[PDB]
Amino acid sequence: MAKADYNKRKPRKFGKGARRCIRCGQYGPIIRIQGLMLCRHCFREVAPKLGFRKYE
Amino acid sequence: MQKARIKIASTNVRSLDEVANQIKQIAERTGVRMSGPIPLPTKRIRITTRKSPDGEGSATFDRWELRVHKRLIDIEADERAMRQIMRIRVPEDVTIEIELIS
Amino acid sequence: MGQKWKLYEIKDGKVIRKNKFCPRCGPGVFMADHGDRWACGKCGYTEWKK
Amino acid sequence: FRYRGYTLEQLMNMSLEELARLFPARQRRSLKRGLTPEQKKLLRKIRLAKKGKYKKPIRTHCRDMIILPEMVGLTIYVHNGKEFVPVEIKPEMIGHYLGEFAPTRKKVEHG
Amino acid sequence: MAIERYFIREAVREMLIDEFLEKELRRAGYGGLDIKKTPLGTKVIIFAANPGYVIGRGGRRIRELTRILEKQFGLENPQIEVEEIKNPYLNAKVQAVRLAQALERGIHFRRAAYAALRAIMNNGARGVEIRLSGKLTGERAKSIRFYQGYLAKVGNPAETLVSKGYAQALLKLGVIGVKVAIMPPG
Amino acid sequence: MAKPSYVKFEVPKELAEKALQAVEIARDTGKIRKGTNETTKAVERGQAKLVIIAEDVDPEEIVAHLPPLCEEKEIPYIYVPSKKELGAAAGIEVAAASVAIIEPGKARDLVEEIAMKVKELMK
RNA sequence: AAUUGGAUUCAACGCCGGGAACCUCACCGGGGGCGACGGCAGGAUGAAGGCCAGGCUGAAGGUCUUGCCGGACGCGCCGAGAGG
Repeated sequence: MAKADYNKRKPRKFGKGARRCIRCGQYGPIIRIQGLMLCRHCFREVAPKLGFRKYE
Repeated sequence: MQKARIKIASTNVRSLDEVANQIKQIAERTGVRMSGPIPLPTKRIRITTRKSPDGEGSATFDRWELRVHKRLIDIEADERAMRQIMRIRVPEDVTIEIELIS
Repeated sequence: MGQKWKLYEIKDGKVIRKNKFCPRCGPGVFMADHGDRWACGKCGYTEWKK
Repeated sequence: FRYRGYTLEQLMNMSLEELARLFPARQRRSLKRGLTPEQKKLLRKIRLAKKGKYKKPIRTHCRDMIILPEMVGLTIYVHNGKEFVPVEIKPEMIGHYLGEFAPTRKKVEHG
Repeated sequence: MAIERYFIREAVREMLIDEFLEKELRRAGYGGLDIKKTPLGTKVIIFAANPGYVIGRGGRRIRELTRILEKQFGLENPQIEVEEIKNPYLNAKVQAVRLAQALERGIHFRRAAYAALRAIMNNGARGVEIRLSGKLTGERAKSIRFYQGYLAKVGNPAETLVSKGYAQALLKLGVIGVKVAIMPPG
Repeated sequence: MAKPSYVKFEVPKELAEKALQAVEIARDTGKIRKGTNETTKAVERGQAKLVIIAEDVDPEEIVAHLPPLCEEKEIPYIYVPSKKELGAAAGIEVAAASVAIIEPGKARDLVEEIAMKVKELMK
């Protein structure tokens, strides 16, 4: 038949479902918001190139 | 003349000190009176994180350091005597801020 | 698609337009004349008969 | 005081503002801030039923509406999640939620 | 925002461009990206064993790389430069990507291991390791460990001194993980 | 327009190609009409110079009145033997069972030659 | 009605969950709906997209009755995609 567009159109103003990462594309899995939105799992793989240091 | 503040921070130790030292050496001799390169704090940033992606058994937990250090420099020179001193190469990776007041 | 849509009437050496032309916007936009309720054509507007 | 409020009729004529001083903190808020674009199509179907154009049996997913004095009388069909469970609305139902009266679980014994 | 966040913003900027360019420039032979960041036009320095692939097959790839750089960033005039890596055999991440292609190709395990070991030891490697975790063409989870000379020590002045290159060499029956850990003289 | 049964004058295979190509420059420089319901208005007011009409329109509603009316307006008509052969010709790569060139633009040396040669023979 | 799933002795049970009112969300109930690229037959004799108004929908021209515009190309299957 005929119908108008959809790409989702519901409220998602805030919460976890609001967020997605810039590496594994998730809502519920982790989003470290410091201007580095990724999951905890990516974070570990990425950091030595970031310049974070393992040492306590 | 115009009292300028060079506020210079860097993410690593070796990169910040070489620029601070070089800035106090080249400026020393010309039409500049310069107050010494003062170290302010390290706003050490702690990210404290869960290693294991299972979150299972014992999970060993990474401590993260991001240390950002800030040297500050007052200087009495022109806006032209300022660019002459801002010629320098500068590590990647070194933020140099300039406020200008009389 | 949906044929047939030849709703413009024919004179002998002229044409005439069956449907109504809108009075909210200017000419160039025809009315789905329901008899009391006018739809719009360019975009889709709830208009009542004047 | 039998019948909740001053009298069933005088709270249909006080609607906007004057009801508020009587109501809970929670019912006030949702009237005062307003309700969603599905709550605007439910103000046509209570109005088709009291008078005029052929009345629909009013159905709703509204479980966040708090019962007003004008809506007392209609038989309201509140979707429990599977099916529509009826509620004949009374004047003792002024000041309670609409999602209270219809169920949120099937009602049986535990064991 | 502040001092703290911006540095992390920049470093996040490094990853999004280093992740894509690796995966593309496996034909070239990817080894790094020296990223010079300015308000005029972001100047990325792509590191390849070979510059003749990165340019492309007639200008296409260098323009393609100029064109996807405008989409990610807000510097719409990003330059491209190709610097050679001076020893690609001293670089492990090159040897990982180079080994991955050869296992993609189907050449046998210990053979595809021997050559690799031999080309980088000739180059000047105090010591070298290749590990290959994977199916190993059956259905048991066993790695094969190819070993010569010194290796990564203890602590962290371990991992800084050595090189380390990782690459998923795809197959059509499964997968094989390609780890190559090089120890340069130092 | 026309049918596959109306053959009143000849349309050579050399004069129908020049009229597929003097209608293609007509859309990419000037103005063109296309879709038969908008064309059934452009020959009749007097906005068309040379009509060109494809031979496959049926049902008849805009096909019984337009062979005797177009000889009374002083306008010549010319045949394409298909809707997909007048469509590609129209300017575009999609059908057009009728067209009305309002304004020759860069087709002007070719649309005065084909409109006297068809009017000479029979409109 | 569904109480999403996985985890299970140490080493599953403040575990994946570093954030479940909608969102999340994968479950249930109800209303509504996209299928690339090729082949095949169809085309502009006007939309594939939009839309009053009732009649229907918990709402959405969504659906029917009903009447119509802006400018111009897409079903049904058959290999075979994107998505999960």
